[PDB]
Amino acid sequence: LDQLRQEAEQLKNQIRDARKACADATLSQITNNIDPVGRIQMRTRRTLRGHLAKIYAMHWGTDSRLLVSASQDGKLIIWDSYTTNKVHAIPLRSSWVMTCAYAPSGNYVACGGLDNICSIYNLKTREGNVRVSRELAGHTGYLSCCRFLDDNQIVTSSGDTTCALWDIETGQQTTTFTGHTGDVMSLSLAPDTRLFVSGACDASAKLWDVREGMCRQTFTGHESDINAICFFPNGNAFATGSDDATCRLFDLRADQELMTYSHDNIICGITSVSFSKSGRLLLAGYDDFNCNVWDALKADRAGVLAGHDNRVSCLGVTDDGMAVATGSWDSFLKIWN
Amino acid sequence: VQLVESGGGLVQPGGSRKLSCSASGFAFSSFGMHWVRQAPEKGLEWVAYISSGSGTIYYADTVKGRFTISRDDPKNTLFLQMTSLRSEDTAMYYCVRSIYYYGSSPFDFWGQGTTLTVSSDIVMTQATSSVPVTPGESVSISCRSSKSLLHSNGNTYLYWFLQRPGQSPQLLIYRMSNLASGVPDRFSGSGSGTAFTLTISRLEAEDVGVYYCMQHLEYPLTFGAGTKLEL
Amino acid sequence: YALSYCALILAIVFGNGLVCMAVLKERALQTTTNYLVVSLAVADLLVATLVMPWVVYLEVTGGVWNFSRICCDVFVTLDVMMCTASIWNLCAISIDRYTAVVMPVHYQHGTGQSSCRRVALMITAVWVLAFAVSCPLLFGFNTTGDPTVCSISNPDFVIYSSVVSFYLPFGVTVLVYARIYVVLKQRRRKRIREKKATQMVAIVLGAFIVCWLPFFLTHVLNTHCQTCHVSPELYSATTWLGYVNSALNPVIYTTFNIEFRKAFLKILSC
Amino acid sequence: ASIAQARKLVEQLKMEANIDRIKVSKAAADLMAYCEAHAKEDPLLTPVPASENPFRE
Amino acid sequence: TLSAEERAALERSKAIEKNLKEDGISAAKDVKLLLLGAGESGKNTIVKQMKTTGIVETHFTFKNLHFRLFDVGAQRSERKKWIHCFEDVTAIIFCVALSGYDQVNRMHASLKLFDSICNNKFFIDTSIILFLNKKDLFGEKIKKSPLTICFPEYTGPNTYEDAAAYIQAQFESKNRSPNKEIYCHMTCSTDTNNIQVVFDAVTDIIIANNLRGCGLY
Ligand SMILES: C[C@H]1CO[C@@H](c2ccc(N)nc2)CN1C[C@H]1C[C@@H]1CCNC(=O)c1cc2ccccc2[nH]1
Repeated sequence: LDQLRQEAEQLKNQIRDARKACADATLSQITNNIDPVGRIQMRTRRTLRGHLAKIYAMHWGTDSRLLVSASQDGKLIIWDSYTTNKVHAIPLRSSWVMTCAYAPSGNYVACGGLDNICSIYNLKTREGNVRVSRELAGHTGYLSCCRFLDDNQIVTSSGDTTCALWDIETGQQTTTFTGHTGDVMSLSLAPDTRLFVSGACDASAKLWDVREGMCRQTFTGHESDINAICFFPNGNAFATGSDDATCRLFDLRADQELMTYSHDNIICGITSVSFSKSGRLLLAGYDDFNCNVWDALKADRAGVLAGHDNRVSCLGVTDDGMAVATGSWDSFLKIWN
Repeated sequence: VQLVESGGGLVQPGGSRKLSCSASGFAFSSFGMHWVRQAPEKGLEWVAYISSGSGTIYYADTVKGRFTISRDDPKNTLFLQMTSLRSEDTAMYYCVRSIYYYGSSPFDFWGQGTTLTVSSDIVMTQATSSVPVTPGESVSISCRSSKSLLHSNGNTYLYWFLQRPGQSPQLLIYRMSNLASGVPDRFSGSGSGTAFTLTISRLEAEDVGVYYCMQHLEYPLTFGAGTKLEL
Repeated sequence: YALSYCALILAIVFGNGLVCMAVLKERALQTTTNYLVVSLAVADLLVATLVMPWVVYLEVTGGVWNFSRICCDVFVTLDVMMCTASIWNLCAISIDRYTAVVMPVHYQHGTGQSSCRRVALMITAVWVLAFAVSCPLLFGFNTTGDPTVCSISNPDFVIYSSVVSFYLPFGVTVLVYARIYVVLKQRRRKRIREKKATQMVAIVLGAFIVCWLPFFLTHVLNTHCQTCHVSPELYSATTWLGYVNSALNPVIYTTFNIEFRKAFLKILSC
Repeated sequence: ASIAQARKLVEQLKMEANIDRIKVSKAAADLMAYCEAHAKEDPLLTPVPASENPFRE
Repeated sequence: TLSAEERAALERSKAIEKNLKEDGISAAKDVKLLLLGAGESGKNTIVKQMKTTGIVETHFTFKNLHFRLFDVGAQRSERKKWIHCFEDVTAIIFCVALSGYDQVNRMHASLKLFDSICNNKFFIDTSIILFLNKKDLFGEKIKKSPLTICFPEYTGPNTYEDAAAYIQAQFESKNRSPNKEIYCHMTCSTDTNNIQVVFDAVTDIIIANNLRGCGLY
């Protein structure tokens, strides 16, 4: 309705005025007095070889040693990052995986893609071989991201413009999250795991309540589709990555854009973004074959992680924040520290 | 998941034998397999080991050359060709599974074993023997090593096994701390370098048995004397 | 014109040494097809470093060998080895391109087990045939007059060396590239950039014949004829043609490849 | 869903608008306070000594 | 150096590496084709000739070549977000319904799709095996209704051969790259010979890729 559209615009204007009223200063302005972090030189400590196709997703285990990586050759390889040893090599039924998740307990590993099925794999089996514990079907679009709340329930975001909370035991969607106009491309679980945020192709990120089972806030500002999203370690803010070559920090409480991380020399799109343990550093993977380390409070490009021959598709930071691993389309998964 | 060993009976000292173990219910091809023998009125003793794919084979110094271990991946069968026999070779030969990756628990499942009768190294010791304990109170079992098991990586390769009377040994604790799957939370192992302690919070009826502390720092693998718990 | 040969020694080492480092730095150019070009660049660098300084010394001294006879024997052997290796590697590349066109499914995209086992076999075959041809000269088979001169003047050896070192591999190369042109024409006719393919095969064969044939033709008519006007300055001119071939070999084989072009522009950007 | 989706999105925006929001100054101060407080045990900020670096030669 | 368990774990890693390499060598020889039509373009007919949701894998062997045909017909979302999955596809098999020139415009939508796919930044060095299906129906459709209805300024006689040749010429347009080659072929109902022209197209594309890698193209 035209009246309801004018009401929606009036609410947006009221909202922007409410932010501007509470925006007495900016993040750049307030953090002008703090000492800027000195230039960071991170060396490639280890290179993980074995993949024979473009790596699309990787996720660190909670022990900060084991990590799983998904590639287009239809293989999930679980690496011992410390020794570069292969703990597992799981053949995939559909060799079109675009996301992979490692359970917080370290018992299960989930993957999916164009098959529209979030295949879950049990590692701790008595037979001693990794087998498909459950195949979660119901999404009508390509699966983009999946994240484990615990060993029982998993939240997944698909290309049908819908995020879905599943129960792995029963094997259907416990709760369905709808509202996105474009395809949802990313997920991020808050430290408390009470709320999660998802960025979609409609150039907007929406905050969702897991228990309630519907959206809470919607954050706009991006000029193009969002590819990645990640919460701030404290769990009150989150950063996003899009194709317009800009990272954008948003605050759950303020309900607005706080800072922009855009350099004029960068025009290529952003694939994946991640924070440090303290949250002072923001690491974003770009299509120019190198990841850039941004100061979360200065927006100054602190360092550049270069060495990959193709697009850096994914990167992950360990729970103890000891190292950073970046996976690229050159079938290599390098670890930086 | 089960292992069924075959071959045994009465054997002449000059004769030869071939013990075959049939593995079923699990992916035998990816599991390295050990042979552990137990002489009557004597603790466990490591005999031989063959890895997944038959790539690496190790033997104990007492059975080097005499015995020949082999595996058949297609039919999931493990063989132990005993060429020369002696009077001290009599024992209950157990076939044990062993999977080796980061976070794995080797020696988790043991076979039933077959009674065969015939007509330098890390000196793992306990110095405990029989320990009479009543059910209900806590239990402390001490094992000691002549060499420090705390390797530079940062884990101590110690393994506690529970052998209930008239039953195969069962893995309790692996790497001194981690409890095996199915083992209640009562059992808890501790130690530092050389001296190690296995502690049970409460003792029940099924806890009665013999406890063996095996090191896994380097082959040959050496078992303890065997601490017996009873009423 | 000893200074002219010194200019080449800089020309070759610049060209192939830039080609050699380019392949190792970029993983995109680590193809089994390109390993033949790397092998050719290695052979070309060995010519520039291990052989050419002897020719410069012999041009500045005024045609005299003041060193020991074994030094002349090892120089002659090394020169014949390095050159034979160059010609038969050009022949090995032509055979590789023939396999790529005629047998494309077993060739893959310059990778696989069948492509690697063929390239490695061919690279071995050229480097052992070069040794086989050059072996006798080191075993006191090069008959000469006074020890003051150092040259290959054994007609029984020279005729068979020239036959099995240049004329055979040249005849194989020309036949192979002639078969590549006709099969590409036949395939394009069966359908119903060939202009590039024709230009590349024409310039490679044209560069090879122009910069090697004159020497071996003068060497064979000198070694076997009743009377021939084989002037020494002509022998030096043919030697120079034989070595400017090696100098031109990397340029013609790499700089005309789009991947190598991008690579060289990236390397020289600094 | 035309009118049905129009009632869905206005109810969504009405509920979105009915929330209590904190000052950007207070928010940025909390973000700064967390950054500096937990900065000590952040191996990415400062190169950690090799002695306590698991990823090494 | 390494303990008994660390050595056994390394041996397991080496065994996995060997298995991965063997599986890689086995899968490297397979030819990968992306079937990409527009609704009733004759995707179901051609895939039936060669041989719930998600893409449909159709693998068939023909003359010592194992072709893998990917039929994306479930993902109704924006293409660009999953087009980058098929970087190393050998060829793109595009189907077009010739009979659907006037009835709906459907042909315009097919031209717009082909324009988008052919000029995609991911599909630059990838040849297109274009199939102009349902030419038998077009045979009588052209004799009833003129082609000018769909495409204006045709300025030609309304017969079978020339009309199909003009559509082919327009489809051969919107190709701004010199490395691409469109192997246009007109098929009707059932021929039992489309697998042969696909094989003939693929082996030509492989030869072209080999010569490009060598440096003759
Ligand atoms: C250029 C390579 C090309 O490759 C070599 C080759 C390879 C294979 C093969 N079968 N036969 C020959 C043949 N070299 C020819 C080159 C070594 C000789 C020149 C030696 N400088 C002299 O001291 C000298 C002065 C002088 C004056 C007059 C006449 C002769 C003279 N010579």
